[PDB]
Amino acid sequence: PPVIAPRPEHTKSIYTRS
Amino acid sequence: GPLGSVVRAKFNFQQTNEDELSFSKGDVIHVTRVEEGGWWEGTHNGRTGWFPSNYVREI
Repeated sequence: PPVIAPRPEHTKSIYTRS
Repeated sequence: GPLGSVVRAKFNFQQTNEDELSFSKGDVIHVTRVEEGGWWEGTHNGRTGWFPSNYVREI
């Protein structure tokens, strides 16, 4: 599959939990 | 533009974060947020989340 860019900070929120 | 667009997952994507939208190839996704950088946010069926913008294709 295509390369998944790391989540940019500008797309994150406190809900960006891993 | 991609915002508000309906796209189809070209590849399966398994969320790596709780705010990500897992989907399978063929899944129809409604793009609800576009940000440069490789990720869009959208919904598929009853789920919402960010997903790799290069994992979908315009329908």
